[PDB]
Amino acid sequence: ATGGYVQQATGQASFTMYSGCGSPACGKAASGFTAAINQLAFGSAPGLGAGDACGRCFALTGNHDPYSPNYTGPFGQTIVVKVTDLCPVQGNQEFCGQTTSNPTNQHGMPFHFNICEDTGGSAKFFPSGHGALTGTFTEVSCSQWSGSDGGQLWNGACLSGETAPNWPSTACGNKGTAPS
Ligand SMILES: OC[C@H]1O[C@@H](O[C@H]2[C@H](O)[C@@H](O)[C@H](O[C@H]3[C@H](O)[C@@H](O)[C@H](O[C@H]4[C@H](O)[C@@H](O)[C@H](O[C@H]5[C@H](O)[C@@H](O)[C@@H](O)O[C@@H]5CO)O[C@@H]4CO)O[C@@H]3CO)O[C@@H]2CO)[C@H](O)[C@@H](O)[C@@H]1O
Ligand SMILES: OC[C@H]1O[C@@H](O[C@H]2[C@H](O)[C@@H](O)[C@H](O[C@H]3[C@H](O)[C@@H](O)[C@H](O[C@H]4[C@H](O)[C@@H](O)[C@H](O[C@H]5[C@H](O)[C@@H](O)[C@H](O)O[C@@H]5CO)O[C@@H]4CO)O[C@@H]3CO)O[C@@H]2CO)[C@H](O)[C@@H](O)[C@@H]1O
Ligand SMILES: CC(CCO)CCO
Ligand SMILES: CC(CCO)CCO
Ligand SMILES: CC(CCO)CCO
Ligand SMILES: CC(CCO)CCO
Ligand SMILES: CC(CCO)CCO
Repeated sequence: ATGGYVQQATGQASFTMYSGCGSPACGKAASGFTAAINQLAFGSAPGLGAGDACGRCFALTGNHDPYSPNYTGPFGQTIVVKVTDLCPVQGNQEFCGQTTSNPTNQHGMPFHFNICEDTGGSAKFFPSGHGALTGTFTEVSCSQWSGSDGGQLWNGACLSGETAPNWPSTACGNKGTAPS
């Protein structure tokens, strides 16, 4: 893929929650559930704007708590998020530190979704007392996602993944070079 980013429609991921996604890396926020995806999958770097993950919708399913591996539920609900943001390698190595040298994070996962609290996704996805999970993701039509996109924050903002074909088909396009 352009830039050496690692971008696939379905796979295994870890999951955490974060807040403050009103000025996200794609340059448009959204009112439905949203997430940041790890940098290696996002397709950009801090400051460079939108990458090719932008606007794509994914069904996320948490099925394991790696910090308490004998917990077997209840988990949260499967949710559909729209990717609006970038979870950078910097400062977030445990979960978002996938790079060309180390394509899996500390939980052995090649992808990570950081689900934004601001529009409620994390409240549905994480059971009380279990704020970090592993499980699966699958790219789905954004017709399965509920919400509306926000206005552009800056020129070149992009959420065109919302109607593009599944990865590895492209949409917004990658910027720069994959983290190494
Ligand atoms: O006018 C000059 C030129 O501007 C071009 O637009 C600029 C724009 O001015 C600038 O504001 C914009 O900045 C983006 C930046 O590109 C993007 O990487 C950044 O993404 C952040 C995001 O806001 C955070 O939510 C996210 O938080 C993470 C935490 O940092 C992390 O610790 C962890 O908790 O995980 C969080 C995410 O889960 O970090 C992201 C990555 O840093 O957002 C900025 C604000 O939107 O950049 C654009 C593009 O360069 C314009 O295109 C051009 O035409 C014009 O001439
Ligand atoms: O960088 C990405 C993103 O991170 C967000 O912050 C994350 C952070 O990165 C994670 O490390 C953190 O993970 C914590 C879990 O949310 C939390 O549920 C888990 O709690 C454990 C607890 O530590 C553990 O000791 C406890 O064990 C109990 C057993 O389960 C019981 O059976 C037994 O009886 O008793 C023991 C002792 O109590 O289990 C629980 C559940 O597993 O701890 C993790 C480590 O602290 O999650 C954060 C939120 O997602 C950050 O918000 C974002 O800004 C950032 O972008
Ligand atoms: C203002 C939020 C969306 C409201 O629907 C953006 C994330 O903070
Ligand atoms: C200089 C940045 C914007 C600061 O608001 C973008 C490039 O990192
Ligand atoms: C405000 C929460 C639910 C609204 O019904 C999340 C949406 O931001
Ligand atoms: C990137 C925005 C930050 C808002 O807090 C400014 C440009 O719209
Ligand atoms: C950028 C487009 C993908 C082209 O196949 C999306 C059109 O909305």
